[PDB]
Amino acid sequence: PLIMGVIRECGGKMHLREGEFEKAHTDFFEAFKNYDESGSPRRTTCLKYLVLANMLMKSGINPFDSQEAKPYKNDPEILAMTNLVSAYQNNDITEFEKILKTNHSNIMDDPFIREHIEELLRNIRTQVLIKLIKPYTRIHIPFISKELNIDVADVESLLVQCILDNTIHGRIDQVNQLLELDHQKRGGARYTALDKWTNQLNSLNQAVVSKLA
Amino acid sequence: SIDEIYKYDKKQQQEILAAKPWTKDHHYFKYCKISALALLKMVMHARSGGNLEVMGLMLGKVDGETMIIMDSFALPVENAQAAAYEYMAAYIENAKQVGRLENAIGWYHSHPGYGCWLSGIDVSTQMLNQQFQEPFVAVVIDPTRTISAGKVNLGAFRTYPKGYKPPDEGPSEYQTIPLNKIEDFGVHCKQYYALEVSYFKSSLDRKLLELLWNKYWVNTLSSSSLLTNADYTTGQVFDLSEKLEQSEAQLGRGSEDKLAKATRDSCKTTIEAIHGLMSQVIKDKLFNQINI
Ligand SMILES: CC(C)n1nc(C(F)F)cc1C(=O)Nc1ccc([C@H]2[C@@H](O)CCCc3cncn32)c(-c2ccccc2)c1
Ligand SMILES: [Zn+2]
Repeated sequence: PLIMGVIRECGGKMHLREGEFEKAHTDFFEAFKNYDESGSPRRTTCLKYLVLANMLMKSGINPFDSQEAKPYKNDPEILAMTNLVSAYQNNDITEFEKILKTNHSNIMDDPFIREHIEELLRNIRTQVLIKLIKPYTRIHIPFISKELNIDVADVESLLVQCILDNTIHGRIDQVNQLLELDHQKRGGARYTALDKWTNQLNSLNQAVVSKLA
Repeated sequence: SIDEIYKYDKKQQQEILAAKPWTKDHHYFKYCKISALALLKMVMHARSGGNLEVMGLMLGKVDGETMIIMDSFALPVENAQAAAYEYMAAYIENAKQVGRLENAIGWYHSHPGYGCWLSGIDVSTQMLNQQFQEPFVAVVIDPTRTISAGKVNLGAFRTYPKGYKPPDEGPSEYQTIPLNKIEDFGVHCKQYYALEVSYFKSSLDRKLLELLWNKYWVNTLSSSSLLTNADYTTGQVFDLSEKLEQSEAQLGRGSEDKLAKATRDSCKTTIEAIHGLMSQVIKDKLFNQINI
């Protein structure tokens, strides 16, 4: 029982490079339950890939609460993955970075972890920034750089991407390097109604006057 | 003996119900009398409903050609049958042992922002209710126009039976119905007739209201109606602009004379706005211009 598991894992990787994370996650789970009755050394790698998929699509939400997940998660053979999941749930950039830095020769060596660690880091940074800008009205960009632990240029790039994607409702003041959040709104529907009324009145009086001769 | 209307005799009600005169004539009930408490209960329930529709029942009795409404209660409706009738029966059973002896006489529901009339569904519901349980009446309240016009907008209707064609005789006061409800108002307008509505109150209620006015004038003097209804005016202006567009389209070619109807709606909205402004002008003259 190894050929079908290997081909399932290969198909899972091919789907992972092609999006559609739901079916990729299902294929990863199928490969996991196939590897449960197969060679031990592949089980830790399959768990790593399953966790990678789970944190990649951030919607499955499958922690170690599963009855089959506990005997492998509690195994000290693989432990950095539990710390990474805990950091992802807690949304702590500092803990994520300290886990990444301390756990060398087990995370850097695997390339598939590296090809998505940037995406995971960007996801948690974006979530933290969105939570950060919640109460403020005008906020300095060096402040966000200090909080997220990145230089000012990367903070500006992240803000530009977020504003373009209609995620952050605000605008960047570049000359003095701040961010103004559009929290001040009023009842502008009355003026739109008045404008529509004015246009209709204009056309109507034109027609009424043109009726004569 | 103004309180004599509150005395309820079951024998007379049984005699009237067993000797039903409304089964022969069709334009029989032409007067509706509502207690002050019932009217206030309906108004508060409709206002608490918000911008949505709320419906309840109406307990009362009959007196000759008069439908008398004494109390009300609010159905849950989060439902036609099932839940609504369960609530009705349970509430009537609960209220029969505390002093409320009257049974249902009608149902009420709100029409927020589009007048007081019966739609097709309301006409079908009233036909169904009058088929089985009689007498009956449908009270429709506009909780939003009440604030805007400073007048209680309420209407008690009763539906003609299927297959009956009354010969004209419709006064039909003008109602500013929105554009999307004009067609529904046209097909079903001759299937029902309105009852003239009057209100009554007891002696203790009159004394209490007179004593209450000694301290309730403060709220009248500090109303500021120009801010409580600012989205209603915007919706009215939008509907009026659409009606103006339709009247202009009618003018370009060649209801009847839609320009007159659009003008009437514009006049109503503008007069409401000017009333709201002149109230604030009076307040400013009274309170702010005493500059010492
Ligand atoms: C007396 C009541 C309980 N009743 N008895 C029988 C009969 F089958 F016995 C039948 C009925 C009965 O529910 N009628 C009814 C019909 C339509 C609506 C709503 C419906 O269109 C959707 C909203 C738009 C609307 C504008 N005007 C009535 N509506 C309501 C209703 C009114 C207020 C709140 C909730 C519902 C009741
Ligand atoms: Zn209705």
